[PDB]
Amino acid sequence: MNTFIIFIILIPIVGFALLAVNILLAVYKPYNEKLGAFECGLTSFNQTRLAFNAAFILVAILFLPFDLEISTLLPYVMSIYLVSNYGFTIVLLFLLILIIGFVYEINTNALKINKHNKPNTDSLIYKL
Amino acid sequence: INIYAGGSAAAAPPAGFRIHRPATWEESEEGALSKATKYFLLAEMFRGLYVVLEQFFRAPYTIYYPFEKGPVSPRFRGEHALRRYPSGEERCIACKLCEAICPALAITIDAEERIDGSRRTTKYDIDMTKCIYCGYCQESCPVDAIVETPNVEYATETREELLYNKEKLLANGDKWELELQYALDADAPYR
Amino acid sequence: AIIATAFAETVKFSGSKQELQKRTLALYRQFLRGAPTFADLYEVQFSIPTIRTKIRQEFERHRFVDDLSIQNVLYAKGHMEYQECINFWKQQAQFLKYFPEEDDIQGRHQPSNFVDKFLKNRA
Amino acid sequence: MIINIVEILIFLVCVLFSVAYLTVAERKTLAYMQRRLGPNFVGYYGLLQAFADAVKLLLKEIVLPKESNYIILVISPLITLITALIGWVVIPLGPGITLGELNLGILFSLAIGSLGVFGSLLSGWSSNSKYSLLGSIRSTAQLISYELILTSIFIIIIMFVSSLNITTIIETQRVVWYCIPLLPLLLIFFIASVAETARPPFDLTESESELVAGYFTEYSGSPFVFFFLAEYSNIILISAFNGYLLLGGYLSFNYSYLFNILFNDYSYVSFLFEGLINSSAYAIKLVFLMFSFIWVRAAFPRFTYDNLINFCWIILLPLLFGIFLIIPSTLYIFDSFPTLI
Amino acid sequence: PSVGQDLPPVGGYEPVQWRRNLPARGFRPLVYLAALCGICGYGFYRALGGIQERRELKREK
Amino acid sequence: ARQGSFWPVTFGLACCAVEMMHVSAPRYDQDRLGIIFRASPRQSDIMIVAGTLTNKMAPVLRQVYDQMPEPRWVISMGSCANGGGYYHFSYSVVRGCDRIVPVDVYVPGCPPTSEALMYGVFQLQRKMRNTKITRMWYRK
Amino acid sequence: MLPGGPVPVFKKYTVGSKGIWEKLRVLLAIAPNRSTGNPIVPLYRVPTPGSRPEANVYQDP
Amino acid sequence: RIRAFTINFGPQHPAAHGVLRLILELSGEEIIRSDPHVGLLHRGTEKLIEYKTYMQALPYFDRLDYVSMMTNEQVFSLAVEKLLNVEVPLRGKYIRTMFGEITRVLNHLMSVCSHAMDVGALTPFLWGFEEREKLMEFYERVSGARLHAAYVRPGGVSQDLPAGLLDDIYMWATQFGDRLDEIEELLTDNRIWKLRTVNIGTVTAQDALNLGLSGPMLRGSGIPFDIRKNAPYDAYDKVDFDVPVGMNGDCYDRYLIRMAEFRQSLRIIEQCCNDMPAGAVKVEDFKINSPPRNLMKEDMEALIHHFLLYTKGYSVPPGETYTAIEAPKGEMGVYVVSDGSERPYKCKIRAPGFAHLGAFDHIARGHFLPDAVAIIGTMDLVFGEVDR
Ligand SMILES: CCCCCCCCCCCCCCCCCC(=O)OC[C@H](COP(=O)(O)OCCN)OC(=O)CCCCCCCCCCCCCCCCC
Ligand SMILES: CCCCCCCCCCCCO[C@H]1O[C@H](CO)[C@@H](O[C@H]2O[C@@H](CO)[C@H](O)[C@H](O)[C@@H]2O)[C@H](O)[C@H]1O
Ligand code: SF4
Ligand code: SF4
Ligand code: SF4
Repeated sequence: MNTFIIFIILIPIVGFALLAVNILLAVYKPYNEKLGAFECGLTSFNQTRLAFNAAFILVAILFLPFDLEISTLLPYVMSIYLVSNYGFTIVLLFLLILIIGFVYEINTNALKINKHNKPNTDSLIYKL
Repeated sequence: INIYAGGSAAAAPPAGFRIHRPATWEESEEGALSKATKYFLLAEMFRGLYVVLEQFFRAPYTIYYPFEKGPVSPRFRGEHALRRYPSGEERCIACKLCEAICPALAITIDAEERIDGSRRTTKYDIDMTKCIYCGYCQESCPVDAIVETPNVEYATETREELLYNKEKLLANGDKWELELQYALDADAPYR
Repeated sequence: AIIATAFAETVKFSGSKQELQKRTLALYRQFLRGAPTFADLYEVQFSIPTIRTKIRQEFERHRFVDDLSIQNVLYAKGHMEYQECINFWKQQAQFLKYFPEEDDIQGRHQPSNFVDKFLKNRA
Repeated sequence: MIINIVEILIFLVCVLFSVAYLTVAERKTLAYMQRRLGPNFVGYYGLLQAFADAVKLLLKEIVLPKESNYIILVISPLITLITALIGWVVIPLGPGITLGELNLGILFSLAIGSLGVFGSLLSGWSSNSKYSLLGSIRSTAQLISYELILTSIFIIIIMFVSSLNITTIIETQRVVWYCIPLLPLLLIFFIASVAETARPPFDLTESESELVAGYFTEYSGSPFVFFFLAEYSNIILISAFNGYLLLGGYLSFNYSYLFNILFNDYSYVSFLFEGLINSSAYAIKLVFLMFSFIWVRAAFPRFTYDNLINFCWIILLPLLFGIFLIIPSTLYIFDSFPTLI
Repeated sequence: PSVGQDLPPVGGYEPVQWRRNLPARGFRPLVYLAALCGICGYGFYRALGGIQERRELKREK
Repeated sequence: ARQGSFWPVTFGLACCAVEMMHVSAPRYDQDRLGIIFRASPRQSDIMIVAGTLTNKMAPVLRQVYDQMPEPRWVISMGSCANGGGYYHFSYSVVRGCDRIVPVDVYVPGCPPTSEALMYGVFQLQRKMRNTKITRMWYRK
Repeated sequence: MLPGGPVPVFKKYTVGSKGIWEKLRVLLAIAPNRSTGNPIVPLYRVPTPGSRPEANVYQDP
Repeated sequence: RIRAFTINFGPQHPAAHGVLRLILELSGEEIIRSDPHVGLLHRGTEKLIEYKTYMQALPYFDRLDYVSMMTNEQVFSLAVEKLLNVEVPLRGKYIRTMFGEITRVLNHLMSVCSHAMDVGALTPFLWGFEEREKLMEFYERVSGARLHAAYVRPGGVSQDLPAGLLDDIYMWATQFGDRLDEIEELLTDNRIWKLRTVNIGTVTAQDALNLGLSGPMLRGSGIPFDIRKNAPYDAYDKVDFDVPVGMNGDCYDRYLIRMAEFRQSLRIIEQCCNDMPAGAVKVEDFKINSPPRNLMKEDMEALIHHFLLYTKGYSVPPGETYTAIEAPKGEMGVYVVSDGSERPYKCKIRAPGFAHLGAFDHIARGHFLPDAVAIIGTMDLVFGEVDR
């Protein structure tokens, strides 16, 4: 029984203290419209999802590889002395190869949100 | 000197109405490194932070209300009151000009001949929940009977307490006569 | 520009009863098709048949009108109400103005002859 | 294990009451910046405002709407609060004065911070609402996007000290605090801290959603108290990360001369004064960083989601992928790759 | 007539400030960049010097 | 606790909201008394009806009121909300939020000054300060 | 100057600093011209509106 | 097919400063169609005015745009004066001008510092509202009400200025410039403000005219139009002020226009405090205006006229007029019809916010939702005037 172990178990199996205090002390007599949700608002049986832009999911899909890159750099910073001037060059090559993909990401503009209703920029020409 | 076709000397554009032209990245009187320092070091943002911090060391404007009140003037329009003469007789004479000018129709009056032959009211009611606190009644009265005190601290728990009647208004005048006298001595020459 | 809403119809006054006939029948069709939506959107305590009965009643109310322009105005206001109901702009409170019959019986004494109304001062 | 319980209870009490008074500090500092004063009426000088708020909330109904989920709505605050509080186990207030003296402390911090995203994820699932499920998505995108920058700064610091022991990272800064060689990283870490805490100028979905009927945290009662504790504890913990990475943690001037003057041998007064000085340093740094959070709330306007994602992924990460190359090169040029411990 | 009216003074009032008064402040930006570079260079001199001493202490250990 | 944390819902409909905002301003600081205006009713304890109540808006008012967790109170701010006011005889105005929701304190004015709304807040504070919670159970 | 600014502090009817604190404020200010907008209490809204002497001599213009 | 998703921005919510039901349709983040639903603050003002004398009807206008009261009653007074064919005295004109610009300062302090708050800047709101309090005190000292003064009436002004008000207004004016400067330090050159404002809500000059926009909304697109310079009404032909006009039609240009208008209003207030004439503040025709009390209580004609003006009212000649002012929101107008009676036959208020919120659909299409907040904030929408 170390203080670390005591704390990390005690926080979860005690965190419901004020939860129970609130459940026992506080009123609970619901209405229909107190179980409701808004000022106005409704939706028929149309669908279960909304159409979303690609960047919304691409940021999450690209979080995985860049996070794995930055987490794969942890062995290097914990081995930096032992891999002296060899692993340094190796991790630099690693970072350059992974910067090429970041360059691709920037040049494609993959996290940009595009706008449909463009403003009209075409001249007004009158057939005489 | 000039004849105009569908136009005017005023409708002609001013001398420099055509803006000069946008400025490109060339024709820049500011080096790239300097504006990049302003870009990376957040110059204007730190300046705004400092302008906010300068206020941290300035006097707060806050007045502690139940113990210190805010500025009131003789013209202020608050709770209503029916006034008397120094005789003790009531000033109102049932002329019904306040009932007539009231935009909200908050005043309700009924009158008849008193036992001593005098024109005096038997009913005088104000629905505060109709009133807009405009002062037209205080302007219309030719005897300074209906007035508006400087009071605002008369909130209630029930709306039936805001249907003021003649006795309430007369008691309110008997309560607030000194404040009303200060206000009148300050305000009457201007009205 | 300022574009119209979902179920908008440009105001176009028919110059014929035979065209307004088709327009009115189409609007009736649309109300009937949308009654399930009116029951789902507004938390309605009664049948979809009841909603369609009410629609038919309100369409029968103006059945024997013959002035064309009055019929045009009635069609326009009917389409306004359809757009207000199908697009969830109304609330239940305003939708249930059409349905006073479904609310419980308003008391015991509802006069229908003279002496009742007299005793209640409604004659 | 008696004194272990005592140490834990002292630490818990001090941390939680610091949170409760950070709420009041936020309000009063923002006020005096705004040429006002408040709160000053619900205790003497306003020192019971947070406890009044807590006691009110712990007597309110725990209404859960019709088309919502009971369990998720109720435990998401609690999971968020647990994860916010167990991150304090590794925070040292002295040379080894810690609850958890883990040699993998940085990774514990960086891994328990990885779990704070689940609160914002699961909040959206506590209703049959299709737009709150997108506000959830936007918030989670922000959080996972600035996690990378915090982790990158962690690794750039660990390039200088090859250890994941927080006390060792602090004791390496007896020479120089890492805010001096890496002053821009201090700005970047503070910015990413404000963004991870979802605090203004990065308060998009809270601001977004109070407009709409949904997409924010519409909790009542005890969930609400737990969320406030989580927020104002994560603020102090991310400022703690700032501290022990860049501002030296508990370090100050060297007080050997003063102690040799005042004392002649190790006593318990000596140890108490050492501890008070060290934790005083740590606390004044935390106070400055919390004041900075409040200042930034007072000063600037808000971002949009596009501007924010663009900020992150097109301005900040390029600099850091460059710094990943420049720091080991600077260590290679001068033969200064750091040893273990 | 006009007896007790609120009227202005004879020489009017001293003029007020209604134009923008946001003065330019601060050193030129390259001074701030030079200070940054010097701060960080000195910090690197101080830190890398400490890494070498730690390495020698490790040798001792 | 109910006094020192006094969180109304943001229900400003008309020109009485200007005085509410001035009660949040530096001269009169509502935050000094614990007051924080909360957007959603689920986090709120008070509803200050500050503005005229139109017949197109009353269902929304009642929905907002019913979404509030108990304990809940209502302040009627201004003549328009107290008894319809200036627009008492209109075709679109409700003659008081009394008709739609129950009211605990009526603040009169048009507009009621910031001081008057603060006096109303103090009157509701006195009401809740004289409220019997456990004592009434001990009677029941 | 121009006809519309800037104007010094001592020509602005606001309560400022005195002594070492003014010497510090003019050192730490973005614009020492700027004022702390607290009205001078001896001069602002004094005599009060309900105690003005001009009421006794006021006549209808 | 691009299926759209309908969100109600909220009958009750923060960004609307009042009560608005903005039914937006989105395809992702982008707005494609908007449908501002109004009438939630329709109180039947324009029918009530038909049952009121011209004096009883004047407080309807204080309560339309309730941050700019005196300008609304100014335009109604101008309309009824044009029908009555009476001339306001010079002192009344100067008072109306000075207080119209105080009212402009109040409106812009609300509008800019609520736009800021809705975009996220909380601190300018609380700075500017103290200056609002300082000016509300002048309102209260002249009229007796902090907000709804009922001061500017047909024929001039209700009451003369109290003693010692010009000195205090000058004392406020000596320091208001630094307040403006401190707000600008936070907002003007800021990156986040420019991001939230630059090239958002763009409207062209041609479309600005076609949609009926005026004020800053029309001046930000490049058209130099201001009714105070093109059709001066009270005293703006006797005071020097410049008009700010912007290119690019964005919200940043409107913000800069409103700050320039702050400074020009301060200029006008200085000139009016220096050049305030002597004399009467209302017309000296007791068939239109109430006489003084000391004559009503000593003169028979004065009392007769008091009685009639406060019971029946003054009868306006038959006719009709549309007159307008450069209200701080834009071109505010009143179309009055007179039937020779003491009560109007018809009073339509052309509120500047009605047209702007109607143009919301054209202006906000293609934008993201955070930008709709800025657009609502730069339109400066109070909903008493929208709904009347
Ligand atoms: C250091 C920390 C120390 C902490 C110290 C704390 C000490 C507490 C000592 C408490 C002893 C006294 C308790 C008296 C409280 C009662 C208060 C009261 O008188 O009534 C107010 C409230 C009313 O609830 P209600 O009966 O529904 O009335 C509706 C209209 N007001 O009454 C209430 O609030 C009652 C709350 C009851 C909460 C239970 C909710 C139900 C949960 C279980 C499910 C059972 C549901 C059954 C509902 C009925 C269904 C038909
Ligand atoms: C954590 C301890 C356990 C008990 C829980 C305590 C809960 C109390 C939390 C309060 C923390 C401060 O949080 C609060 O700050 C200020 C208070 O003025 C609010 O701010 C409100 O006030 C005004 C100030 O006049 C602001 O301009 C802002 O527009 C808003 O209306 C914030 O919207 C809210 O977030
Ligand atoms: S001041 Fe009040 S009571 Fe008198 S007329 Fe006006 S609204 Fe009616
Ligand atoms: S209060 Fe005055 S105006 Fe009204 S009826 Fe009496 S005397 Fe006439
Ligand atoms: S009571 Fe008066 S101030 Fe309040 S909303 Fe009604 S008219 Fe406006």
